[PDB]
Amino acid sequence: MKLNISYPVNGSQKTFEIDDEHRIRVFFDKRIGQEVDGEAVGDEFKGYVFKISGGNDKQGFPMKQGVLLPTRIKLLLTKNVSCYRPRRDGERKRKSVRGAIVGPDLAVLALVIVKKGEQELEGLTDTTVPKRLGPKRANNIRKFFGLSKEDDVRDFVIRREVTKGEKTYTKAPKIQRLVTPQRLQRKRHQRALKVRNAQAQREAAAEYAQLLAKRLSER
Amino acid sequence: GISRDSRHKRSATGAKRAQFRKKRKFELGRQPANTKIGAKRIHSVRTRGGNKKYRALRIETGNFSWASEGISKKTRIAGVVYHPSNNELVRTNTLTKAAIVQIDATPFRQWFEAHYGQTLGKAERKWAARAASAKIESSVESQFSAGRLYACISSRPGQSGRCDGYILEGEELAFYLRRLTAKK
Amino acid sequence: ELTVQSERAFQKQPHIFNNPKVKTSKRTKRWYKNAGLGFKTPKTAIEGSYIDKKCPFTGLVSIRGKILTGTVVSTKMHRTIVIRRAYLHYIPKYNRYEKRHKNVPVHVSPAFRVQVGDIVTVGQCRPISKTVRFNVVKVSAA
Amino acid sequence: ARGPKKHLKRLAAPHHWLLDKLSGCYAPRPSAGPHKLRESLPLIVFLRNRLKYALNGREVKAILMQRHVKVDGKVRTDTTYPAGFMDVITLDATNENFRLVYDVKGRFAVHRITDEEASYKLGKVKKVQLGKKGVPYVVTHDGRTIRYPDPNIKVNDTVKIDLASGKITDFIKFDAGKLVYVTGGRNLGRIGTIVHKERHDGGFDLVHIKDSLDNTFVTRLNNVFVIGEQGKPYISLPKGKGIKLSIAEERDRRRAQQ
RNA sequence: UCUAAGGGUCGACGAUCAACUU
RNA sequence: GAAACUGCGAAUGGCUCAUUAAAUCAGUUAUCGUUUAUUUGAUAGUUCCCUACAUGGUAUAACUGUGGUAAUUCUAGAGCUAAUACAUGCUUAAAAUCUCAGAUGUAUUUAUUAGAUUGAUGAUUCAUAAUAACUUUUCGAAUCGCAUGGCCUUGUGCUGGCGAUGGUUCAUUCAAAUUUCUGCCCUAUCAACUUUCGAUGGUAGGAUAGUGGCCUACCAUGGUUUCAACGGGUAACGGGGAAUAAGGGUUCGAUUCCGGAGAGGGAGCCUGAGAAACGGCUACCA
Ligand SMILES: [Mg+2]
Ligand SMILES: [Mg+2]
Ligand SMILES: [Mg+2]
Ligand SMILES: [Mg+2]
Ligand SMILES: [Mg+2]
Ligand SMILES: [Mg+2]
Ligand SMILES: [Mg+2]
Ligand SMILES: [Mg+2]
Ligand SMILES: [Mg+2]
Ligand SMILES: [Mg+2]
Ligand SMILES: [Mg+2]
Ligand SMILES: [Mg+2]
Ligand SMILES: [Mg+2]
Repeated sequence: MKLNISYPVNGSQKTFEIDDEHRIRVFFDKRIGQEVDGEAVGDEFKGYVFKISGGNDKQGFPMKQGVLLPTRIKLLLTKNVSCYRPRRDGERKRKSVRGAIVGPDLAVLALVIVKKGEQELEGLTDTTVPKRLGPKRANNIRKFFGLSKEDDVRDFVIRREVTKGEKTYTKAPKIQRLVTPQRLQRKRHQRALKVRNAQAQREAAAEYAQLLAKRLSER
Repeated sequence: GISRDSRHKRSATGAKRAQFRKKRKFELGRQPANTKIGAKRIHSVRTRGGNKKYRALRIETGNFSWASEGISKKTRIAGVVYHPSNNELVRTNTLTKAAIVQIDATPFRQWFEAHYGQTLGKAERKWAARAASAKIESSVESQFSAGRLYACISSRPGQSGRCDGYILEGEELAFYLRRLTAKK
Repeated sequence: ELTVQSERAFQKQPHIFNNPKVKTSKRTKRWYKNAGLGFKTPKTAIEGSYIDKKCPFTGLVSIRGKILTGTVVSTKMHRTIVIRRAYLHYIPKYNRYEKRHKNVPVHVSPAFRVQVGDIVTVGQCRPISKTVRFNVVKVSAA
Repeated sequence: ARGPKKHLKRLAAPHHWLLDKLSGCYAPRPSAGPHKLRESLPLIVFLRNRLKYALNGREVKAILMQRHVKVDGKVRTDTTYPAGFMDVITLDATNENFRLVYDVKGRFAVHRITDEEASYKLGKVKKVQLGKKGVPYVVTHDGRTIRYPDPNIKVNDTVKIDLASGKITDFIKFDAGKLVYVTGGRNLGRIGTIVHKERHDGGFDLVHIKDSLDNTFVTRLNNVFVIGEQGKPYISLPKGKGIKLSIAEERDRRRAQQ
């Protein structure tokens, strides 16, 4: 009986091995999203409210987000669902998934910390991970670092130094949707091609109408 | 699924045909729409060649044309009063091409008033230009006093998602009025 | 056709509108066409009151395939006959022929009047029934 | 059979490619393009079998990917581009221009032409149709649509196509007494003058052609291509000018080289 | 809860009347 | 430049001949009875009810870390991250007529009109245009590369190349699906068959990409047949062809090409332009 507990705030997670039934009956019959607290589960966690979202049973089947059963059943799974990755465009497979309501069958639960009650866990706030990637889009960097539209956002893009061969040439990410004279020239080229084509069609039609009104003059 | 093939459907001599060529997707049929009235619900069907059909279920409004003054107002379908193929469609008010329905007639009366100004059913001299020759008929206006105009569906709701049609007029209207005063 | 309006639906040619506003002469505007290939549109088709959406002159079908000739052997269907098409089939081993025939179901417009006998000319049209792919175009009541 | 075939087995290719039998199992399947599958001639075939410039298909694509070959003014880097009748194959490395025309045996003859007449090409007007917005257009034998055509250009006429602006400079009208190439049938590759056109409403149009030597052969209108008037072809004719000598006089011409 | 078909009398239809069987 | 997302392909090929006897197939037709990715050619000044010097995550992958199962090309939980993925959304006057300032591109649906004697066809209710409206919104590039040029209010100026990819419609091509006519071996110890339960036709509808009893409702009583229907057999896939052959024929053709069908037996279906796909899925049987 294991507990994969994750702290999304600032990034963290770790696993516990709760080997007593009395201190884990607080999860039985809870399906998804309940205020199961630290004081209710074990002495160590206290004031920690666990968002109980997912888990795996013995024989390794994951949980299904909304099946609402205490056993495992077979579903025809599709593209945009959990527990299945389609190996081919349009593929669907009948896979046995485990229900949403927790019980003893679960070999491991998956909990999300949503409230901090008392003394921090040693893998909860002290040790934290950075965000692996900074924003890539121009407006994403603007929305991140607060700078407004007219701020010339190509300067403080988060970088990374590679201590590999004593040269450490920083790999700054390319930014997309950036307002650039190349894109402005592409826009101008398209919006000028359109009017050029329209004028060409108009003059071709005019001269053909001239030909018609000339060859109609014969009577 | 449903197949439109003729490999079943025994030959004209009456012989039962042997089977080959397990059902092909290019011969498939599908389920009828059985378009009802009210609270528009249209489902997109993916058809051959990547095209799309629109299965109308529960259609509420249709575009109906008078065809004598050429207006084609958008109006509400009240119900089905006659269907030449199945009385069950009349019973169930199933919207379908060639169904004889009743329409609101209010946009048509409003257009008649804004056009002729001649008190149909109860920029100055345009009514004068559209002169006294405005008498429509003795059966298309008597329905305006009840606010229900007999119309015939012309689109295919199960195919195009729309329930457009035209107002009954002349000998068509006389035919359907005879049918209605018989079966009603 | 003996009270042409004998169906549950109103029988009419599509998009052929008799405007009750305009005071035209006939009041029953009737569409017809020239079928092509030198088949004269009959006056029964021109002036009748039948509808026959499968008529080659007043209907929505075209004659665009094979032109065949045959002998009418049945007129027991509604607007459909069966023509017999006799021919001789060559058997090379005997350097001789054998009589063969093929019945062909054909749609006959009310423009024509056809009885048993009555060698007819028929033109291919789109499939208009399970077995019918031909429309009578010349009655030639021999 | 579940979709379009992408292979062309040898012995299923069009015979006029003169393809070797025991070379491989497959022939170059003409990609979709201007002319047809059967009436076409892939660039690989014309580069590796009609000129021997390349030795393999690999070398054909090597020649093609550096923009050497050019079909009707454009690059056409497609290894199996379906070039066909009246097409201009110009190569600037080894600067020379060919016009794909039919010899009298019915194959695509190698016909060098000069730039001053490779500038343009000919096209048989497949159809005259009004397009959207009421704009008339012509469709030619090579699949070209040309808007605002001359109101006197009808079906079966021929139009001279600029091939740089793609417009109609002149048009020859199908009538008794004009020079016509035969582009199909038994007489594929013959040249002659229209004598008479049999109508056959519903059926197929027939045309009687009289070559220079007064031989008179009939053929379907589908595969006759007006190329000008007698003695003034709007294009340059290949080495044989479509005379169709019989086997006896062909052997005689051959033995005249001793 | 309906639908259809199967009648009488009177003057291609109209008016009136009537009972059940499917 | 691994991985991954996206795109395209995987419906070709290759195998086999089990089914299959008017079925396949062959030659010959038709689509004025339809779909068609791609290729090729042409084609789109009309979009708005406080971003366009460029909109959002409402989004996610790969990746980072925590795992379950003995096992699968199984995946959960948490943190990022883009687009030619997804979803939105403007800039183009001028010209331009109708309605009583607004509408007028295209796409969908309906009705009406012209389409003559002002284009085409043997032939159309054709192409096409117009009118009045209609749409669980379609399209009308918020994309990418290599060069950077010219003029200049010398600035974040105005312009301007060659392309790639994408996109509406039309035509073209590769195709597909139906389709005309005629032609299949033995058997009557198979002579009547089909028709409630669609058999043949009519009307209407539904369904289809489209025609069509393809299906449904109502109606008619038809349709095939000694010129062999229907049934039975085939150790029958059809043909190009092969063996033998004075001539005529007899026999063969699972098999190098074309067409068909199938992937143990059936059935159903996702994706996609295209599969009723099986080196795709779903179920049952073995
Ligand atoms: Mg294959
Ligand atoms: Mg039209
Ligand atoms: Mg029908
Ligand atoms: Mg055999
Ligand atoms: Mg067998
Ligand atoms: Mg064989
Ligand atoms: Mg065998
Ligand atoms: Mg094969
Ligand atoms: Mg298959
Ligand atoms: Mg096996
Ligand atoms: Mg299968
Ligand atoms: Mg296998
Ligand atoms: Mg396969």
